[PDB]
Amino acid sequence: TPRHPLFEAIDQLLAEPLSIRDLVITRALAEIRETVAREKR
Repeated sequence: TPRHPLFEAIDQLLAEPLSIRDLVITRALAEIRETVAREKR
C-alpha cells in the first residue's frame, strides 16, 4: 500500500536519531584529556 518514495524518505529520516551529541562527546574526549595533560605538564 505505500507507493510513493516519500514514505521511504520519512523512514530513512526516522531510522537514526538526529543528534549532535556524538560529535560533542568526541570533541570532549579529544579536548578535555589533552587539556588535563597539558595542565599537569
